[PDB]
Amino acid sequence: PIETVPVKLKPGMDGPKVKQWPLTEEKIKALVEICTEMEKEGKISKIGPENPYNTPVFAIKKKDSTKWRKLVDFRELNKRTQDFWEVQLGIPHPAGLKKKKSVTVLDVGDAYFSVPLDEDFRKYTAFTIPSINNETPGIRYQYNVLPQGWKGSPAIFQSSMTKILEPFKKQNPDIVIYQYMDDLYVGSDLEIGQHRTKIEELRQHLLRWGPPFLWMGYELHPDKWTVQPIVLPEKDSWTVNDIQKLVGKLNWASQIYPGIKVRQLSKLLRGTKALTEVIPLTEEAELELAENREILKEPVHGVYYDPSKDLIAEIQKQGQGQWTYQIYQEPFKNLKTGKYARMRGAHTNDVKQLTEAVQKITTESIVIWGKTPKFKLPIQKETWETWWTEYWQATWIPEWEFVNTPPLVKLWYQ
Amino acid sequence: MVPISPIETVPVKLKPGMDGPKVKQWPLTEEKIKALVEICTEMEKEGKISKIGPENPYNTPVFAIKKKDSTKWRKLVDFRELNKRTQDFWEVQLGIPHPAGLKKKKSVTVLDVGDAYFSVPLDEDFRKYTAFTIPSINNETPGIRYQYNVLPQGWKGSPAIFQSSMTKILEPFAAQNPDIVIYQYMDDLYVGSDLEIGQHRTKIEELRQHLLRWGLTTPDKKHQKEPPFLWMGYELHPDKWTVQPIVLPEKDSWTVNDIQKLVGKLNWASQIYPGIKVRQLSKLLRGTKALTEVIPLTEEAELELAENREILKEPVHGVYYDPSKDLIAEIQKQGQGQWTYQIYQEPFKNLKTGKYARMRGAHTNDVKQLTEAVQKITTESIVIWGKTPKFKLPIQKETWETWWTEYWQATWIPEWEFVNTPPLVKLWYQLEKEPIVGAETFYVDGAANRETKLGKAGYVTNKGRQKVVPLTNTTNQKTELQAIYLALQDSGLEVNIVTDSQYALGIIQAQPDKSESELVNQIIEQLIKKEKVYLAWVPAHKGIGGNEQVDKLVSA
Ligand SMILES: COc1cc2nc(NC3CCN(Cc4ccc(C(N)=O)cc4)CC3)nc(Oc3c(C)cc(C#N)cc3C)c2cc1OC
Ligand SMILES: [Mg+2]
Repeated sequence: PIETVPVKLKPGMDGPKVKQWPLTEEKIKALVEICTEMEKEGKISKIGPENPYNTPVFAIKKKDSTKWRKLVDFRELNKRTQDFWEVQLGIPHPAGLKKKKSVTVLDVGDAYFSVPLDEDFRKYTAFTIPSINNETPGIRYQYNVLPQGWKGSPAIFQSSMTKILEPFKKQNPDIVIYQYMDDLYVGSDLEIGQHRTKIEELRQHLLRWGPPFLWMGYELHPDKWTVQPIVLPEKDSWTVNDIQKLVGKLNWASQIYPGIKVRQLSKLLRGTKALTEVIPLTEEAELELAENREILKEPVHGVYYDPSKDLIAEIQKQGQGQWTYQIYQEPFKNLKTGKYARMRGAHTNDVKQLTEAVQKITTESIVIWGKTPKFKLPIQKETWETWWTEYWQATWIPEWEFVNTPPLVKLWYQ
Repeated sequence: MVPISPIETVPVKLKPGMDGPKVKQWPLTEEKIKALVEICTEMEKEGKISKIGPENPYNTPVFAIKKKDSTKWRKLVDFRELNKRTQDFWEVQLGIPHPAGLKKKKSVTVLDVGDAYFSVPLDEDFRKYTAFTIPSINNETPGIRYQYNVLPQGWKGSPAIFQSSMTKILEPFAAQNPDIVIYQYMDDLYVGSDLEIGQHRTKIEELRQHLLRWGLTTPDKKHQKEPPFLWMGYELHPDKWTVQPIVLPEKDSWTVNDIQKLVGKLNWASQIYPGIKVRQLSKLLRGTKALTEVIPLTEEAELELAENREILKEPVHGVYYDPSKDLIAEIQKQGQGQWTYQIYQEPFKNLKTGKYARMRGAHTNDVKQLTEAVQKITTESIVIWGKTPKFKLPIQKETWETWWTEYWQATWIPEWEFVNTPPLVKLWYQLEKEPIVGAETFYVDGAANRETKLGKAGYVTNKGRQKVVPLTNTTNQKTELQAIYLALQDSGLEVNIVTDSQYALGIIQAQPDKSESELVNQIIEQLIKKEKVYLAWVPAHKGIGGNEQVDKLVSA
């Protein structure tokens, strides 16, 4: 790789000027050691005060590895970078990836360090290694090559990546390969016995055609990914409270499904009765409950993925390590709903569980639609922004906002 | 002649599209002109400036001023216009180190680098923008034109380029002398080490040699001021640190500016003075812009000020950081949403102190505020020490366990232990998860006429108990809360409450223990008095009896 690709920013937009957030000593030390080698290898170079831009940086330990990984929060630079039509518009997202039996994710971000970056754009990738207590000036770098986490890196490298994948793609025409940022999603239907080796056939190819974290693979099984429709209870005796919660759940479901009726169930709540009193169901209410139960069996009408609109993900904390989530573009039109439980590594840490839920949901969103959703997090901004980097293990970073008013919808996905 | 390495030039540009300044030179008196000619003639031989031709179209006005006792004339190049058109720079001097994060140094030497400042060259492609003119005597000859060759005083990029140039020069010396520390601030260089005093200057002499490698004259700081160091408003003693002398002025007619500087001193003093409160004094500023308006002090603001004076009656000092010892932070609740904390390693020896005030909001509770205080101290500690301290909190482990396991939001506080220091943070009520057997069931509802602001609120229960109260000057949301309040007032220790108010649900499910709304505070007071409360929600106008019956009674 000798000649560069001309890259410009969006019209009327300057480079990012994002403040570096504080880092612990071990992360600073790890970044210093990492960037020292990257500077020796020519990937980054020191900059002077004439560069006013900055992008935050921190260090992570990806899943099941003990060595630090440099992670740059290019979120501001990505939205200011031009929309990329490298050699063509965009590769149509593989709708078959979500249906394969097993999908392995490989960190191929090191391959970007072999392609140089446009010398006029390098100043926009400036970042700062902070010092403890501001005792020394922060170590300032900029990128000379395609950096990991930047929107333009997979686009510029797409021309190259296609050639390394074609000797394997034409050999295995049944395996779907999708690329998103620094990740390579390789999906196959063959059983897991030699899927590991078939993934290894991807590996030493990159080693032959060219890494610290390539030796690992994130194994997924999207065909076994659970979706949750809305469920109504099945009881032999209903209290006043049970019927009241059912009517509330059905009333909220009526905003999503047509024909949901609560007339015959509301007539049972006739009078001023105690909440714990058992109410026998009439046959007109049992029929009404049965018709509502079958309406909720069919999927929602007029639900499509609009690639022009953002994806939104809401998360509710359900307690006991259980978390529910819904993905949509317009309200009451869910594209996917799910539920998690038993977050390994955090039985008494809500933030760590939420951080892993965010990463799992984003992973599912990349597989299904090829982009990340905007999260609505049930957490105060000050708590989330203080701790989320401590449990982050992915190479990408989605956008998020915070919910401060307790939603009533938590009860109806419980 | 010994060769000296050239200081690397920082390339400087103007803002995109903008051109250099073209400001007319003011008329000057004959004595001011004569004085400026002598000043610029000396600086020209020093190499700071150089004469230019008439082709340079840029200009910056020059001025001549004099001081009190020094009967001298001094220059002034008004670079205000050029600074507006100069590019932005990376200001490496944003944050200032906090003394609590510094480590004890036996020896400390201060060197003056003001003469080394003029050795930093200015970008040659940028010097044309720094042109200035000295008007001639009687305007009968062409004015003397000059341009800068070094970083000009007052130019936008001079502090950033000078500091970055020094850092680049000092970088190999510090890396190869790890037993010393070098701090740069303005025209001073502070070098500290734990070597004995004889060897300490050997490093200093080697530093003067390393700086002479670029031809930098660096002698000891003239008139070596004795400890403490008056640096950034602190007093850095050899063994401890503190704030420069705080003096709260004695006054009887406090104005907007007086209390603005008063909270400024108290905020700046709260780093080491424990227990500083500024809530009642700051809330008097809320909505005033004229700094000359006088406001009478509330009796709870004079008491808060008088409490601050007794805290400030004796100077308080802090210790320096020891990486071998643990880092501990302790918090205390002070009331009215005020929190104070101390950070230390050994007891009674604070590294620093601080405070936290609650955010603005209609409803809140102590557990959220304590959590926010923990996050502020955590982020502050990462800045100063690069690590999270161990917390000692006035909340029992069982109280926190009940809080976070049942709260609808995700929350977390790092490693902490309970410290029995009243007032303790507690949960004042806990709503039931399931309906209570044997408890009376209250169906509440309220309504208000948007036109006349008249409303009704009340309940009806499974035992036949009913109440409807006519209300004046109310809203639908207020009547919905009043109905819940009535059910709590008229029920036993255990009660089931059924409402259709999503607004009331959102408030109560947030679990506040204090509110700005008096009605919400009354409900909270009733919730504290109860043994079991189960709050259930139902959709309105859905044929739900009890709810529909009381909906008719309140609809007028
Ligand atoms: C690990 O990196 C660093 C550690 C530092 N530690 C320190 N620590 C000590 C803490 C104690 N204090 C009072 C005292 C101590 C004894 C004596 C004496 N000669 O008897 C005089 C004054 C002197 C300074 N000071 C650093 O930079 C300074 C800063 C930030 C400000 C000033 C001022 N004005 C002076 C210095 C030297 C450090 C810089 C570091 O990196 C760049
Ligand atoms: Mg009503």
